[PDB]
Amino acid sequence: LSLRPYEFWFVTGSQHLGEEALKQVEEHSRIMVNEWNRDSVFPFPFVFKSVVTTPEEIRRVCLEANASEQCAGVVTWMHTFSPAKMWIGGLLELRKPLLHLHTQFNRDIPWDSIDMDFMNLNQSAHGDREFGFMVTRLGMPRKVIVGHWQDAEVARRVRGWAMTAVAAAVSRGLKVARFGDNMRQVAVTEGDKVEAEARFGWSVNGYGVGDLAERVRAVSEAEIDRLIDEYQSLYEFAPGCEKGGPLHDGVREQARIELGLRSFLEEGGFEAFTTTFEDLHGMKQLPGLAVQRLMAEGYGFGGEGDWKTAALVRLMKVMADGKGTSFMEDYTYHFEPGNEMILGAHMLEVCPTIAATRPRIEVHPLSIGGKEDPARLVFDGGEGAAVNASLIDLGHRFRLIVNEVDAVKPEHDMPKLPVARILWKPRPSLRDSAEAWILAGGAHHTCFSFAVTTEQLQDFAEMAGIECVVINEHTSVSSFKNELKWNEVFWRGR
Amino acid sequence: LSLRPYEFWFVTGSQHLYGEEALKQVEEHSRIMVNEWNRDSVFPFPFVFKSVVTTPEEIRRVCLEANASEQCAGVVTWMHTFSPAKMWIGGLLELRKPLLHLHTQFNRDIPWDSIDMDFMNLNQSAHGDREFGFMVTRLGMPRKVIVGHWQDAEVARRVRGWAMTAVAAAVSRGLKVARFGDNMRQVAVTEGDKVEAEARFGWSVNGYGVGDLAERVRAVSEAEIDRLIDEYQSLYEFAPGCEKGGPLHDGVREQARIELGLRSFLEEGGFEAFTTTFEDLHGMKQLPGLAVQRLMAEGYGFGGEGDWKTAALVRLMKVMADGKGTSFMEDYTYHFEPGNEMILGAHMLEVCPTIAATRPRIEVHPLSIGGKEDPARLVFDGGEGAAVNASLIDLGHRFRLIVNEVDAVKPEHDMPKLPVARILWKPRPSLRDSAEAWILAGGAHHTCFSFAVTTEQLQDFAEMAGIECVVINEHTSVSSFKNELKWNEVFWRGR
Amino acid sequence: LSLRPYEFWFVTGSQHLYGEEALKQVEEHSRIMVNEWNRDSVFPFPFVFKSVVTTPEEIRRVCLEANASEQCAGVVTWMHTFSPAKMWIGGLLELRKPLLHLHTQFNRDIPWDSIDMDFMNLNQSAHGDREFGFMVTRLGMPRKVIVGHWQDAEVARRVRGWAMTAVAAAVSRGLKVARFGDNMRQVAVTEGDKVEAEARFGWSVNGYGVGDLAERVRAVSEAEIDRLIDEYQSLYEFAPGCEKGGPLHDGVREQARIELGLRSFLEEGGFEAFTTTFEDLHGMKQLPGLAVQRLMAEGYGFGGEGDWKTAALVRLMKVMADGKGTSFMEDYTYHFEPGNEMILGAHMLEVCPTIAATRPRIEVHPLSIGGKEDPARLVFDGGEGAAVNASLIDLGHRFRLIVNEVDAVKPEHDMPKLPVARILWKPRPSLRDSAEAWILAGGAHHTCFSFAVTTEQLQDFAEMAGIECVVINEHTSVSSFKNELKWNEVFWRGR
Ligand SMILES: [Mn+2]
Ligand SMILES: [Mn+2]
Ligand SMILES: [Mn+2]
Ligand SMILES: [Mn+2]
Repeated sequence: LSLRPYEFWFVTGSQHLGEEALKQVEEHSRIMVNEWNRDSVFPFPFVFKSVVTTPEEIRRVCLEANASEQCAGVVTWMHTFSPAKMWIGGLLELRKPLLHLHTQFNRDIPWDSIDMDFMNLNQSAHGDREFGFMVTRLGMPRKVIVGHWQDAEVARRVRGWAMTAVAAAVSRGLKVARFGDNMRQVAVTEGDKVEAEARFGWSVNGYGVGDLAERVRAVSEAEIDRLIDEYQSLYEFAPGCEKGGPLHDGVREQARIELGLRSFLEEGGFEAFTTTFEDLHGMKQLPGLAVQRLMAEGYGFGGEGDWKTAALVRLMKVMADGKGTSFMEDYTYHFEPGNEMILGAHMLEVCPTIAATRPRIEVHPLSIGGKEDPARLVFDGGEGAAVNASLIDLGHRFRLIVNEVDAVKPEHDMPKLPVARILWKPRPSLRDSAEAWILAGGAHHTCFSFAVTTEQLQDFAEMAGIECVVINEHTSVSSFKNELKWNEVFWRGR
Repeated sequence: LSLRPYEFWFVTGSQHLYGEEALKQVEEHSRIMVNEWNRDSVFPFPFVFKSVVTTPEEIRRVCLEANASEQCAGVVTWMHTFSPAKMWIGGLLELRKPLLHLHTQFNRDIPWDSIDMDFMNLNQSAHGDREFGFMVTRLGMPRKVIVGHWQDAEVARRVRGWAMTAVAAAVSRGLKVARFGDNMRQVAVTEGDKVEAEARFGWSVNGYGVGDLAERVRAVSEAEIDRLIDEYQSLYEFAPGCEKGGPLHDGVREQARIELGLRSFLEEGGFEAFTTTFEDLHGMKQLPGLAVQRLMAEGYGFGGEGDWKTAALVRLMKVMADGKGTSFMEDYTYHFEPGNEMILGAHMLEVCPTIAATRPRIEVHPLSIGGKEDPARLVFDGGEGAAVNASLIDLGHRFRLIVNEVDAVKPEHDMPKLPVARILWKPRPSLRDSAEAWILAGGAHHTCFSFAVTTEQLQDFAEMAGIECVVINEHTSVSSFKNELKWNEVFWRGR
Repeated sequence: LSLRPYEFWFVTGSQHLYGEEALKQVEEHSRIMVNEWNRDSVFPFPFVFKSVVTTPEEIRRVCLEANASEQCAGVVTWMHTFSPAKMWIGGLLELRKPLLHLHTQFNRDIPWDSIDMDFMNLNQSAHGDREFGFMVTRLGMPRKVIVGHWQDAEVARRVRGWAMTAVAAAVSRGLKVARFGDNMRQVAVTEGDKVEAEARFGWSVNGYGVGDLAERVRAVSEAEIDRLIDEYQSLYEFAPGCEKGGPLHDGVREQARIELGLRSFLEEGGFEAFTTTFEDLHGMKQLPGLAVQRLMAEGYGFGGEGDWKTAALVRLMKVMADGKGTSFMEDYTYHFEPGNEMILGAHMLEVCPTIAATRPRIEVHPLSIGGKEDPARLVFDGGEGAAVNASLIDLGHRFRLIVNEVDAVKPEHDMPKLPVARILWKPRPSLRDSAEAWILAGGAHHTCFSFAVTTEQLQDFAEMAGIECVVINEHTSVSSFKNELKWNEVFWRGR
């Protein structure tokens, strides 16, 4: 699932206090931007925009940055002193993520060269502080990275942020197609699409399942054959799911459902969607392998109408570069002292991008939805550092909840388990993470990711103006409880 | 649509200072009072007297009982004597039922002749009801306060007004709403938080696939269509081509189908309101039209394009109105004729016949919207008189109830080309100002219009549900209204 | 001082999506769990299985029953399966009983061989509980959350600790406090708002003149004194002068007289806590002393000088402590010996013998304070080990519970000229920092000292009551703590 050619504008501040210094500032910036496009750490193209010098110049490049659908964020560096009142109109206008790069062109103080002319020119030490003030003063969410522009860690911090900014750009235009209403009587998948569209840009809208049913009925048995070809190209088949076997019908249906979905979603420029098993009129099966393959392509998905998680999965997939990110649900607990684990799955819908094992197409009965035995990819999830993120609506506001977890390889086979699954050990413990999660009103539905950092989901939440609360090795429940209370008083009316 | 046999618990507060005999005389007064009110037997909901409360345990048990009692629509509290109000804290903190504080007195007049420390000791409501007043205000509880002698008629009118609001509230707490399809796509004001709504009003709002209604209408007996088309004929004129064997009696048949499949679903689930969306009618011959208007008539809430907020409100307001003169309504177009400025309200089809001046007429007309077969609908002219046009919207953090007082006017000219039931109103204070105030209140295009709900009832409901009620009437000026929106915003946030 | 036969309601949530037999599996899992938890007299409060709740009406019924039940001290909810939480909103909104969300699972371990969707459909708590977790948070209602397998020992300890908090909470709800006299004049911290206290904690705090007490103390017969003296002899050492036919014994007997009058008065009114004031002892021979220590040992709350908050807090903490290691206490003087900094805790007379390490000794000594006759009191050395020192103060707009974690220490040195029961502790983290943190928090000089009540139980009680709980322990930094106070203040305002 293709991105738009997303670029970050490097904006360098000065004022007027000569043209010769202004051109030294300019080449410094261009050099920095040119060597960033050639450092393999920096994930999207940086564009030198201007040395900005005047209010009208600051405001123009900020207006330009809003209108530029390809501008994902703006990186500001005050090379010289840049009297920050000049910046007010621009910053008031800026609505693209902001990195304040607090840097210096030169790394070391030239101890014998150090003169008033050098100092007059390389002023960021204070020029970035005066800008710091102005951005803090207007209450604006921004990223602040301090270091020499060549620094390896600066590089790593800047790209982590850049992935987040790209996730936010996709967020601004993000169209979510829901095929059915929320699973009846369910609270946490409910919330305010208007707030969500105001807060995150998400477009979330209902299509009757009729409208998907209609477009699955319109797929050629020919085009199903092309896709089965490419299923044989990718996936193991369970005895009876390969060509001719008694269950391959089921696989064909999911290939049908898959291609009807891709058609609907590609037509409407949707990057995420939800289904609801409670409403499967005109569908042979609850979508499963179809969804699993669409998530792998880079599509957000949420079960039982869960547009928040659907959107969250697309965004985190954008943050992760497509890798090791799935829709996820906490299905059961392994409480063994010393080996406490959560088994994470869904009815069918786990993205193969988290798979440790080569995915296998299987067909098994699924009571839930009263439809035909769904085909689905079955795998063991990978191992290592991951985040389990839920975005809930508290009514007045959204709260992003991120749990740091360690996914573990199953030691034991689960041969009667018909769904792809992942085992994780939540930090700081099952007992404590689950408790902090529940107190935070974390959903059952999460986006799980091996490739999104805590810092990225925090930066995303900063960009969107929502609370993000993190459960990890350092979380204690008493301290967490208090952080919820204090965040609440900060975040109400914001 | 039957109400539960809702009742109203009279609770009379006293202490022990005065004795057991005073407490019997207090019980007697209270029973005479409840008994007179019930004899005047026209009012649909009885007052059930609940023995005199004198202890925190007594106060607390009745308030727990009242909470459990599905019949209990509200509690009417009266301090006959000083009933020291700290006693009431346990009860008041338990009470989740609409409270009326009836600030009354058994005798009307100071019996100047005989008035002695015995009478002053027994007829203490003057201070008793104030002591209780402080306590209810201190706990930040919403209550109605009706002051006057219990036999006063304005007391009767205010209490009955409130009781109808209390019963509407009670319907609200259990209110189940079926949604056939999602909101009309890209629409804002019909969108909202169903969890906030359930928490705040008790409405259960859950979506059923349109297929779930289509399956139910496919099952509707070609025969039972026939038995209903018989009821149609009995009630409603048929437009030429729509009656008996005419080339559009199918349209009417297909609405009787939908009417019976809708009612099957809604009766099965105990649903007292529903929503349809023209954007999702897979398995339907027509957008429910005649079907929906009939269902509104017998008391169902309805909202179009998945508008559950208005569906619930149409339901609540229909219950407040005693089933009468209450409809789902949309502002469709304006008459801007200076001195004759009016709003024409309709919907594509779904206008309740309970607001009809002219006997409704089954007609079938094309409807582009939805790309389905020519829907049958009842067409009629709305009544006239004082009415309320009420929107309930989701500001994101809380709900706002917006009531515009309007005057529905008998139409001067015919709208013979207009295939939908319709109504004209002049909104107070003016079209210019109401519509401006309405827009600044962010009022929906979807409303419940009612000839029978008072402003005071919708305020009373808002107070009961702890939501802002903004009212646009003859006294509204936009400068003030704006300020009141700003000051209300600061009071209502996180409540 | 007997408790109601309090019980905890285990409520299991499911629905219908897996069938009526999957519901029987759930019901049988929960019955096992409840039976297993009741099995031994492990605990004075049983768990009661409440049939699985699967509908809004079921969930509302059990929460309404829970509230109405005087025996039900708390509800323990567990989502065995997905139990869509909109169903729970109506229920949760009614529940004014301590909620513990037990996030558990019937099986400890994933049965790796057999785990199939029959199993993943039934043991879904991993998500069931989170969906419920969201609803409870969303309603912002206070709850304990305990994760862990139901047979896990840590789970049992926590559930037992919370259970004791909830019973204390239940006692708080009907807690009746008698004040014999008003606040000590000009004292601030013992002052507060009895109305806010009733609303937030459930305490009925009311003033008797001491005449009421003296009167009842006078009506005590010389024979009831004689029988209680005989009980004193069996329990306590009499100091030389204090035994029958000693010159001081009359002082003891007058304490015996006060103990009997007080007990009569307190039992008559169902009072479980009381206050005296040395400033108002008209009709009394002595400041109540031995009598008060005795009444505290029986489980009564006491606060001196009209301190009803502490009195109530002492009753609550005694219930939490299961009547053990819990007294009214005051900070009397400081040992500032560097390396050996400790607080000497006492009161004029009123220290509960339940914190006694040594056999309490009836002593008669002069007491200037109140200008009455040489009161008899139990004198003893407080126990040693981990303890909490709790002040509940009124900040004006809300209560604040302050808990200092201390280490009671055996006195190295005799204090043979100190006529009062006393205890030493080392306040955590240091005398320097605890006293500073305590002063910044406005901690009272009057505390409930307890060997048995844990920081988490009081924190749990605070959660329950919706008041700030501030804890000073080994982890406390005075800089961090002043910020926690500012931030707490902002949250707790208007709540
Ligand atoms: Mn799910
Ligand atoms: Mn909301
Ligand atoms: Mn409409
Ligand atoms: Mn004292």
